[PDB]
Amino acid sequence: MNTQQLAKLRSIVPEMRRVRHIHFVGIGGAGMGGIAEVLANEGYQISGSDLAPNPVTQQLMNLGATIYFNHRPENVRDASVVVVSSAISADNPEIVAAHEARIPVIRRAEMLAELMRFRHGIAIAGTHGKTTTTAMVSSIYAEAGLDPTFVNGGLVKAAGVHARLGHGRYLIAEADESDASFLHLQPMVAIVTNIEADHMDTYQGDFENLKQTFINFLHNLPFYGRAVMCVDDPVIRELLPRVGRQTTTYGFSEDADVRVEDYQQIGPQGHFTLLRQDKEPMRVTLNAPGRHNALNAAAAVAVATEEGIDDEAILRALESFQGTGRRFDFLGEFPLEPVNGKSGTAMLVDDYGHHPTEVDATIKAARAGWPDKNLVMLFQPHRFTRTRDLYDDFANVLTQVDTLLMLEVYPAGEAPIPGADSRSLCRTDPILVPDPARVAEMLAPVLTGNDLILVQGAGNIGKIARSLAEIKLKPQ
Amino acid sequence: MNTQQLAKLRSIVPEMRRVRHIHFVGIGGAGMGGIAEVLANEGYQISGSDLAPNPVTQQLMNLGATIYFNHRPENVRDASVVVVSSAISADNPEIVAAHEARIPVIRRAEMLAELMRFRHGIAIAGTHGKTTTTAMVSSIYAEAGLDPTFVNGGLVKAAGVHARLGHGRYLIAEADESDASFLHLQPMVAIVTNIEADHMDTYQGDFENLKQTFINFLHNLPFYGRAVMCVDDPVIRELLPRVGRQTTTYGFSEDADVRVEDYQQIGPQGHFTLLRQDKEPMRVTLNAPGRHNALNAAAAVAVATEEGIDDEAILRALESFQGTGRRFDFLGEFPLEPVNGKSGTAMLVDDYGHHPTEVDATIKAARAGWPDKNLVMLFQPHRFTRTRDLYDDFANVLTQVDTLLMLEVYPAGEAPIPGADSRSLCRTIRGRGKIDPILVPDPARVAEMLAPVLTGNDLILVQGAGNIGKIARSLAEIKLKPQ
Ligand SMILES: [Mg+2]
Ligand SMILES: [Mg+2]
Repeated sequence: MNTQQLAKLRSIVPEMRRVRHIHFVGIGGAGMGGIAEVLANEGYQISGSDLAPNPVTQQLMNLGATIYFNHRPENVRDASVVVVSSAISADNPEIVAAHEARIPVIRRAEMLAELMRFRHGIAIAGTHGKTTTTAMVSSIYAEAGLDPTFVNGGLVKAAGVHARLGHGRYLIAEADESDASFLHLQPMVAIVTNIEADHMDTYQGDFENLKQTFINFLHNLPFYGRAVMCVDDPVIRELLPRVGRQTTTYGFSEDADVRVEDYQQIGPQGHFTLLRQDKEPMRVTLNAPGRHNALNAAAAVAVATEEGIDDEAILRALESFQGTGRRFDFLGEFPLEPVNGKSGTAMLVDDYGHHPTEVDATIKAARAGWPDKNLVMLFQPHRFTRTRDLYDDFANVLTQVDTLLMLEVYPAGEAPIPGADSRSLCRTDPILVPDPARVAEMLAPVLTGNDLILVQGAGNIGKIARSLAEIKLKPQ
Repeated sequence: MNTQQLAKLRSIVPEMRRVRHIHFVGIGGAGMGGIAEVLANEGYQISGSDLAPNPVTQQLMNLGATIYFNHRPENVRDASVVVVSSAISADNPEIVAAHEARIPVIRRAEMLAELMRFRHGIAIAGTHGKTTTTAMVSSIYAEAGLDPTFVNGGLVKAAGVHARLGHGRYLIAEADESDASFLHLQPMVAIVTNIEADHMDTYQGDFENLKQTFINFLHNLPFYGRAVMCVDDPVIRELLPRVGRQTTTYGFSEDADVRVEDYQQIGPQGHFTLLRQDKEPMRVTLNAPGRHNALNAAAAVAVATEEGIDDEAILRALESFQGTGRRFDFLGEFPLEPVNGKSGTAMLVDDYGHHPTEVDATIKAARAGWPDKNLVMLFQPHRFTRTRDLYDDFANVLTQVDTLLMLEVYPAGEAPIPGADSRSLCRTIRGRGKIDPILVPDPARVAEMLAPVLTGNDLILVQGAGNIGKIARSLAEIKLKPQ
């Protein structure tokens, strides 16, 4: 923001004393660039280092951040503070130089917590749906004219950014449990969408540790804080009594404080009713598919109602919600002519979902709203570390499609565990794909006339997804 | 605050959603009344309970608070939240009633931490000297026109209150380690005056757990926060590398960032020089006696200059500093003619000091500012546990006065412990052969015992925490009249 706008912000949100320059080790890592963007527009000097340039680093350069594409001691020269992502190891030369220079070195969530200090924090937590729900909450608050600052793990499509500084007092942020780092956050209101077995390497195989961590998180709320929680989830339902804070539940369940019902999906949209205490029933048109996003919308409405945001504003925001990057992201509809040679249309939907539940929810959402269609899926499983523990669930879920293609397990490190391979899975109709450069060629002999291709998983399948959109499916 | 004042404040410090009514179990003491007063002026509904009325409860009534003089389940009705002092047992009827009604119950520090949440918190922690230092810090900030809200453990004389709500974003508060509750606080700046063995029960008798607790407290500071710590304290000097936050040190030590030099005490006033980085030596006149108060002042100055407060304001505040209730508190100088016939006077000074170090500091201050007076002390030990643990130290410092009178131990909830009596201690002191202590078994017969030992040029120190406070005030109004 310009110097006059910033001065106005400073009368409500103070600067961090003596913090001139902030350096980010891994600035294009998950959630790093977003904080950096907010800090750039608050007027701090921003620098960062990453090995892999991307759209995020590109955005950061435009905002005036000096970005380095290597790791060397000089990169932290002059920094007030160094912020490291979870990906960065203790040996990294930038960390080592920071300690030698006695420059404070902090985790991503510590810095996020400082953004929350003199703001009204709304932390969106849970195993799945965090990104979407966070986006829905910031959509509502923006529509209400409250101009919130938000930090999202995904690209908020209506805003073209992962994160944005607002002139408001509000902070709306996705809260990461994957490394227990969300325990740094001190919000006014917290959402817990669900709790499921994922990122277990940080809780050492004990699911009871994960439940406790979520409880500890919710215990960060002030005595008058509010937890907004999905009662449909059986683990949340049993954890309720251990929550020492005011709680408003949501879900399809009959006892839920905010209750969903009359749900039906018509194409890309969902139509349902929301029952709230002291309110006339609310008929909702949601610009998002699947009853999982209905739950996501209910959470957001629960928060907005507690804020006392006008209902029309809630309804306009949800009706025109533009989604997030790679979350059931519809890229286009393409003629089956310069590819295959038939007649009709094949659809392209991009999704980040990497956990059986996410994947299942995508199939469930494709089937409803587009019932007379051929379900084709390109699926890149994420980490051997993950594919082993959920071997059973992956096979049981992925089989629900029509035809299916699979890529080789994205490593991100973690040496290949034999038997956790893609080849192992695509036997337990499936068809493997080894060549990443030739994907439209693999896809050609399996496209009918009325199709919906579904590109699934995290990894680099996102780069292979945009390509398959660039070429309009022309196998070259 | 009036309606519009409050609306302004609410642009920076929001109200706590859905908290209408705040009830205080033990509203009369601690820094409990102070919090109630701040919250009263923020326009919340305030209620509280305590066993005896006092000036604190009067003020709160005048501010529109409902105060009950008892502990019954009814006292808690319609409360959004119940706040309890460390002086309240967990089975107090009001606490049990509150849990029964599903009303959130929180400790004093948790509520203090809520006051600090959206403010720029400055916490003054340490074993001794907290009340004085936080008063000194709030004087400098008030002087500088920063209008801080503050919550002190003692009455701030210049203000006439323990605590005041200001329009600024600053919160200046005394932090309590005695029950480890200061871990709730999330300050921007933290002073640690000193770390010494007291309240050792809550630290399982282990002095290492106390040190670690201070370290954990300091770690509540954000990466850009500051620790202001007294380096003259060997335990503090030892802990420095474990802190992990920007820290500036102070003290008479050579390696101190804010160094005190050239200390002379003249009567009730301290004179000394403060050395700070990229700053000319500062020549301070402090309106407080003793080396210990020059250190407290240095702590306050370190914070103020970090804040970038104008040096002239710093010096104005230090020079006109009015002190705090029961902290080397001058109550008057009375003629001896109508008390024991004799000619001349006896000065009366009230002091809260309950720990040997504190008692020693009061003695040293009396000595240096009035060397030729006959130093008389009325002392009352606080608790038996403390008396047991620090026995030899009590004997060492208490024998430094010319005349010692001693009341029975004020148990403050504790059961008697054999060997840790006032009479135990009096035998020990007697054995040292310098003074012959007089027991005062009836707390109302004080002026009776006091008259005979007054000579004509005396300074009476009334010394100890609570109970003896009443006696000090009685001696002032009767003007020492031996009846
Ligand atoms: Mg995850
Ligand atoms: Mg104490």
